[PDB]
Amino acid sequence: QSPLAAYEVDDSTGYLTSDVGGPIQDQTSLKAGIRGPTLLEDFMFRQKIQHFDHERVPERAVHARGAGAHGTFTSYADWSNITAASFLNATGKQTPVFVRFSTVAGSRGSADTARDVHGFATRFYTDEGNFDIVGNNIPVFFIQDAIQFPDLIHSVKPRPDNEIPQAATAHDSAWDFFSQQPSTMHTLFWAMSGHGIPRSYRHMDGFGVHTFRFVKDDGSSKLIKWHFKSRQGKASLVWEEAQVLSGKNADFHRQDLWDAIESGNGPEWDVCVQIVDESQAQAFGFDLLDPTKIIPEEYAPLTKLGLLKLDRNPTNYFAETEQVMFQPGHIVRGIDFTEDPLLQGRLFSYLDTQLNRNGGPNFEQLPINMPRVPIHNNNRDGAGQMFIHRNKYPYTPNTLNSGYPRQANQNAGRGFFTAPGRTASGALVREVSPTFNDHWSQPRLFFNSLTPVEQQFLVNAMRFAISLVKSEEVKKNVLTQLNRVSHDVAVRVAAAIGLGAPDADDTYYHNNKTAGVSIVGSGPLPTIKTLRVGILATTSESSALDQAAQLRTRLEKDGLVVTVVAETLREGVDQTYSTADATGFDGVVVVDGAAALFASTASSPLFPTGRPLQIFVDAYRWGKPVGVCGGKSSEVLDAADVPEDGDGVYSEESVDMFVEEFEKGLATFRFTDRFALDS
Amino acid sequence: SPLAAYEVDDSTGYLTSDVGGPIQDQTSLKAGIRGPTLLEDFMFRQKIQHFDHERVPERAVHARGAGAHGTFTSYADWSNITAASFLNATGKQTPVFVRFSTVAGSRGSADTARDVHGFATRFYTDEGNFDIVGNNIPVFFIQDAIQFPDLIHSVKPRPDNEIPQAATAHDSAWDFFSQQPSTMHTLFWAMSGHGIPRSYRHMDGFGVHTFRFVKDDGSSKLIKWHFKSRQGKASLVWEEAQVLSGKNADFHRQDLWDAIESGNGPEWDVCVQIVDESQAQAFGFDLLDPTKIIPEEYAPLTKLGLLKLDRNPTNYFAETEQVMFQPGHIVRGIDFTEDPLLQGRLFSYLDTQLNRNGGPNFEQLPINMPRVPIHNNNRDGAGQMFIHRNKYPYTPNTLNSGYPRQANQNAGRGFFTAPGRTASGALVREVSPTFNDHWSQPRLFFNSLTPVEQQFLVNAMRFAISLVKSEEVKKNVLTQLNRVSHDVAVRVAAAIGLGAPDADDTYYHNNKTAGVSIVGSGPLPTIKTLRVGILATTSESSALDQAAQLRTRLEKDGLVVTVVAETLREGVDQTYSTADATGFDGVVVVDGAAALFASTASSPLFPTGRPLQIFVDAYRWGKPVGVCGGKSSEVLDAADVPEDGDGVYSEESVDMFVEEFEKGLATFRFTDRFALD
Amino acid sequence: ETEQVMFQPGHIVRGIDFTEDPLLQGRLFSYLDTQLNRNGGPNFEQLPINMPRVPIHNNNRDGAGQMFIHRNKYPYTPNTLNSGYPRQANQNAGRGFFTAPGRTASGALVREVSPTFNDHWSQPRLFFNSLTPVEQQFLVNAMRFAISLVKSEEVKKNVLTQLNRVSHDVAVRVAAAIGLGAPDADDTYYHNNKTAGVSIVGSGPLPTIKTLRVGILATTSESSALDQAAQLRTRLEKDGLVVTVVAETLREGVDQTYSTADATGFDGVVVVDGAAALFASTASSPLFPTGRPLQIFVDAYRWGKPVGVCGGKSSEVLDAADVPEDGDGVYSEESVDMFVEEFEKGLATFRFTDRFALD
Ligand code: HEM
Ligand code: HEM
Ligand SMILES: [Ca+2]
Ligand SMILES: [Ca+2]
Ligand SMILES: [Ca+2]
Ligand SMILES: [Ca+2]
Ligand SMILES: [Ca+2]
Ligand SMILES: [Ca+2]
Repeated sequence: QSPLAAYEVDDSTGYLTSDVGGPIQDQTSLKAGIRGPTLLEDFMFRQKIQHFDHERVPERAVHARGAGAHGTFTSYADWSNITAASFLNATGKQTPVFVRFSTVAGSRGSADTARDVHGFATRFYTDEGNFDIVGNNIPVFFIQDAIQFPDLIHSVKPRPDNEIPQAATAHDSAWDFFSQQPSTMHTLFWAMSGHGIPRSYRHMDGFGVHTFRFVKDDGSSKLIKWHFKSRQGKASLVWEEAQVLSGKNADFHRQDLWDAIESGNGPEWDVCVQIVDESQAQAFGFDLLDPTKIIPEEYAPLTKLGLLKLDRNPTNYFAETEQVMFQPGHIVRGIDFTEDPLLQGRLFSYLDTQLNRNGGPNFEQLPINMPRVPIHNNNRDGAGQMFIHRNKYPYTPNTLNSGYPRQANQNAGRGFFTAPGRTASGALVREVSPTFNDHWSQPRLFFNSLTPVEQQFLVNAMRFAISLVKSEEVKKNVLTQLNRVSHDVAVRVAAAIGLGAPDADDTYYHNNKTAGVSIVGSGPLPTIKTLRVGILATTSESSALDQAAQLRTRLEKDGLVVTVVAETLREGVDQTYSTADATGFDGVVVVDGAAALFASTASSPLFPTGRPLQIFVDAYRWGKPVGVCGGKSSEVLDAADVPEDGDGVYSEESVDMFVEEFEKGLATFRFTDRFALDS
Repeated sequence: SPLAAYEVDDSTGYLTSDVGGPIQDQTSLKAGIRGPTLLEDFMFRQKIQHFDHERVPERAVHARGAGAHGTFTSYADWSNITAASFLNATGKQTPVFVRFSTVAGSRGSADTARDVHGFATRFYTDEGNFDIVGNNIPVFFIQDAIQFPDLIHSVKPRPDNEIPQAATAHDSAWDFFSQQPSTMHTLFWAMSGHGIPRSYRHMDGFGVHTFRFVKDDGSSKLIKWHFKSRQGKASLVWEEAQVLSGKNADFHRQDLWDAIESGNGPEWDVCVQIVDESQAQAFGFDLLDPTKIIPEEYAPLTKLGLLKLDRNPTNYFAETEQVMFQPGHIVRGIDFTEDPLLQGRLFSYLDTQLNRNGGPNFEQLPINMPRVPIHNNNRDGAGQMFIHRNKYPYTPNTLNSGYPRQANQNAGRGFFTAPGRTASGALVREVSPTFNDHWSQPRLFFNSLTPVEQQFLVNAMRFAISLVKSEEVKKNVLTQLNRVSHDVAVRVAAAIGLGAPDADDTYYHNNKTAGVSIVGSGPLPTIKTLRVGILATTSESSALDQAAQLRTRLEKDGLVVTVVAETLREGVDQTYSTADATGFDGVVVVDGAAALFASTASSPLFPTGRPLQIFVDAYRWGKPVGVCGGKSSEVLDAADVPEDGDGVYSEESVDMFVEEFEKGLATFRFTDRFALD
Repeated sequence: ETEQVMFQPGHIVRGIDFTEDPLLQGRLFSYLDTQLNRNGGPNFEQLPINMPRVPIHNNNRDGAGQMFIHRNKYPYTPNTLNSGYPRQANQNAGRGFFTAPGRTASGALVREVSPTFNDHWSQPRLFFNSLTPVEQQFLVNAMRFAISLVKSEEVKKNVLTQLNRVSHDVAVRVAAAIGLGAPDADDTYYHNNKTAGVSIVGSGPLPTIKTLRVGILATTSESSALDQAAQLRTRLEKDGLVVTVVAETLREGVDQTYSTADATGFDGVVVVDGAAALFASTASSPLFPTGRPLQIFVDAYRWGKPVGVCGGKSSEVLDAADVPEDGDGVYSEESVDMFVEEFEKGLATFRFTDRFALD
């Protein structure tokens, strides 16, 4: 009775039919003789190849690369005291959800592990209509006015003469826009942090970005920010790992999410708001209409409203994930917009762009887009009309259908209503509020709030990206804008590109910090379930496979995903060295029984030269917990040049001691002492 | 410049709407300075509507690709074999556009996937557009076009989760291959170096199908198209291709774009095998079967002319994305064959452009327009650009004096079906038994590779099949491989912990054919455009001096030189942080930089061990590597590279270094560095 | 339902097959293709009106507006991973469609017309011979009307050349209206053969008069005219005729005003004699155009319809206001029962063809 159940098609049995139920074959063309030309009258051929010919639809203009899952939202309380929203109106109230995660710049097929902003779009199929929160993993946006979105996106997408390159943040046009449009600095700093390369969709947060309104039935309103706070904790890749992972497994994030749901480890978020009074719009030292600013948690704490859990994978990716069409216009009674000029223009874009993707106006009829309550309106006809409307008088006002459907409003049929306190006053202007003009304080706040090695990673990400800018003018302009946020950042970045930084300009410099934005500083992960352990073994020593089988039992107990790697497959071995890479693991364990594979002179026609040692060395250099289990453990760490007294290096004869130490390393997740800092 | 009439210049002027009204586009119109946005803001809505509607559907296959403009030059008057006007005079020039592609990946997927590749050529001929829509592999997976969706569904990502984008590395692909043995020949090509070509410039193009050449006298001959690279044939190694897919997803489009901008526009000899109609079933297989090659030993290549790509697009979307190729774009002098794969394609490419273009006037797009007049009674349709003067667009008419006139064999240089063509028999959905040998030609191909090449193909199969979860699919795969070669089945089986079935010698043989080996095609005929990375340091003025000296002598011979160091300055192209061995065809270390290669070396400016990793990766992937300056053993010992190794260079003299190294770049890969079973 | 219904000759079932009719052959392509235009996407068979009433089992997927959620994640043949489903249907399994096995093709691949198609004129002449004399006049008259609106003298000459090959008599009679000479007879394709079942005029009386439309022209002037109209309505509605009572103004038992009424609205027209006064020169009123009541009667008579006057007073510059009382399909009775019994025969005759002039 859910529109998805009714539309499920089972092909587990039966004879092949046309789309109109006529049994057919589809394996040989109809020909004038056994070596003859194909006949036009072969309808079986044409219906099949026409469908194939038309399978593709336009990719999303942005966030083209992504993956979705089904789940549930459960309210923690009756939130009537702050909003009329029905999905929040009772303790334990459950609403089905669909979520799609994404990058922003890359086309379909682009790697998940690009450095990019990420999408986090949540549909609540509420009992008063579909409500979408179309958010990002970063709480601030590049630009202050929706009319600028094509300029931003044209600048970060590939240069349009050759469609090169697919590196959003690593070409001239992107840094030209960033340096010419200083609003971009706050999101740029977030994108150059580990938030640009999250470990998974499950290990990042969701943000509505915009200030919205909570509207009560009495018509009063408060200003809110949405925060979806991950229960898996926060985690990043390191860049040099992200680049290899983009080649070895372009599907890493979609596969991570799919596997977590299949294993009963469906990811969870606390859905939260900051709530402040209308009178505080300009009280925090910036404008709450400005989507380049966060409200520091010290000024306004998070309230937990409910639990978001994703626990079911799609049946058909195309029908569900590709076709889901989100809109901030999908709003419900008890929520209202703000005069954020970015949000304001979004409302137009998402209704319009679905005409491009769907090719017709009836996109809300696709099962994934349908609501879970009756539809009563006078919308008619259009390509792909799937309803048969009984009301032959679809106009208001009518007597011939007894005045149905009835208007809904603040006082009728639980209508949506605009927050009745809202006003507008002044000239009809194309002018930016001077309250929006501080582009550099919050980037500085964010930078101050990261740990020293985290600041190094961000500087290194900028050194990497800006070094690939060919224009000396663009590079100069970039250092000018970076210098307004932090002289130190402009100096350290200028060092990698052989330019002089501008002289300190302390206009926007400050020492303030804010909790909750650091990944490095966010402490050990609250759970290690789903984390990936590579056990490097060998088929040559039956001791090595026993060591591996004993580590496997002890690690699988704690919900770790264990891969035993050997030269060849056999029972208890999951993967060959040939297909194995350190990007596939959160921690790597060598069984000392396999010590001979790590020799400088080790060679095999079954995997590339040096593969076993490369996995262990890559894992170590990328900051992961690594260890040798067995007794000649000290022996093998020398081959690797991996110091046995190293933080996050494990060397035990006992399996139980090895795992107990190693599992703490997985929770630590990254050993940041292995990364050099500027002097 | 061939599309110069459609070009729009925005180097000067004030922003306008699409209807030439000067406007702004940086701030929304609002009811007050902190007000909501007005619906009456047409500047906002026209700009965002355009943005909202930028995207068109990607191609159903070959979504990932890149294109360039060029010229075709005929070597001769080919009247004696074909009426084709573009081939009718020595030196006759015809503009071309080519698009290269992979097959399975979506439009943002890495260039260096393991896959079949497309090679589509449009000839804008003086008798209409002629398209050869070819691949870099001369045989196709399937014998009947009706099977194409089965093939493409099986190789594309699993439709519940759209995982994985590794076309040849999931259960569904190997399920199809093992149940549809026609796939074996193309599969063996895709598992060879032909699946990971070094560039578009270093692969051939093939029409795959037998076509006909038809003379003005109506007589016909059967032909195959072969576009033979003048750059020579080259592959990546898999271990390299995987890293390159992450470090530079754009590697093949950038290689082509750079080659054209540097005046190194790639060249192909456009060739044909020509055989008689009487030889359709004479070579031990059916020329209508697209899973079979004519061995060059049976029918030699005739060179018809030169294809040169020498001009990049102005707008990628308008030119490369919007180019709509069709095998139905045929000219007088060419005809089809009863190849059931070709027959169905003729339907598919006319139909699929309705999907991409969203309307029927896709031939009116600048890139799709012909360079000669259009005279027909096609009318109206969404996006009609033409304003037709003829108000009587019907035949037969008197009110337009019977224009346009019907063109045929005898009048108006009409296209005509080869008049010797017949059909005879039952109307059947039956496969010709002449198509039934799926395994001999796969064995021919395998037999025709060098021992190291054979190892690479076994290794590609071991990699891919080891990722198949189904034990029943892996067994069915070994049953099909075993019918091509027991040795291949045993070597693959060893990787996956299964027994190969007993030898089945029905199709086994020791025949070989020339021209299908990459390793066997000898040194490259040119090293121009090949990439030399010079690893230096800013910490030693003399390291930079060595690098500048090496640059001057390498650039003289047309090599693309990248000097790498810790930081950028005059004469340093890239930092260690952005550098990778996938970036170079050879790596040189200047001995002044030897300190960077110590196990102890550490910098906040690049990842731990990056300088030595570039050297070791380059060595391990078979590239020419060396140390210039005389002090070589610190670098070579840190790398575990032997000084006496083939393609390992150590010279004090820059001149002697470069002469040796340039020989290495021609050899291109040192195959003695790969282990054999 | 109606606008979105998407018909195809390629919608065929086991037990039916095509022929090599080159018109049919090309239709098979057109109707699958044209639905992409109308629907804007490839899933037009999923529209309710186009859906079948039996299960769909196939590997068609995706496309704009995809409504199905397919469970089968291995939509290729041949497969083992979905156990080889869906299975191939053919002559010997799963009730597959199959091409008629006796069908063959032989010869050159040709863009040539079969000479067996070349007689374009015998069958036109067969059709023309099979029409009644008045029916032949109607057809001549339709050609005179249409060809008289052609401006090109050359096209008009070419038309008489082709019509002449069917019938010299047709070419002569059409030529007379357009001021041209018919070309000399050409008897290559002339014949006197006839076939049953193609004539309308010759197909005899209608097998039922249910739904046929009777306009009763009355007046609000005379409560007796409204009483006549009411008794006529009761007696006509009993036999399933659709009755419209017409008067100057609406009220109980009046369906339409003279202002909206027209002879095209009726298969038969009855005037109640209580309304005789409206059928005179006098007949001016701000409630309908001058002459409207009589025009409905005169139009109905001129177009061959059964017409009459019920109540017994028929002459009263009523019929005399135009038409003959002895006319076939002209009725005059005082008795409502006798009037209706005569009138219903006239509705079954449907058209009185003796009212049209012949060449
Ligand atoms: C706070 C700023 C923004 C955020 C957080 C944001 C977030 C997103 C997300 C998550 C998606 C992908 C939804 C999915 O998975 O299907 C998306 C798609 C899109 N966004 Fe935004 N966006 C922002 C600003 C804008 C602006 C200013 C515009 C245009 C003026 C815009 C236009 C679009 C369009 C056209 C799409 C494709 C929508 C579709 O095809 O369904 N976005 N955005
Ligand atoms: C010998 C076998 C084949 C070869 C060599 C071949 C080659 C190609 C190439 C090179 C392209 C990309 C053209 C471009 O760059 O725009 C392409 C696209 C395509 N091919 Fe084929 N193909 C083959 C068989 C088939 C078959 C059997 C079908 C269908 C029955 C088919 C349907 C298509 C479609 C629908 C596209 C997208 C075309 C477009 O969007 O313009 N191909 N093919
Ligand atoms: Ca650029
Ligand atoms: Ca980080
Ligand atoms: Ca309102
Ligand atoms: Ca699969
Ligand atoms: Ca090779
Ligand atoms: Ca459309």
